[PDB]
Amino acid sequence: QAQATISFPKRKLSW
DNA sequence: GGGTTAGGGTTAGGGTTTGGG
Repeated sequence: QAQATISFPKRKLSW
């Protein structure tokens, strides 16, 4: 639950 | 525009992972 984010790989994220 | 992932797009919710705000 505390790790639901993650921030999927190169996908719009942190250009 | 901008923020975890962070930009765009219009739209306020959506959308690669995604909800607002």
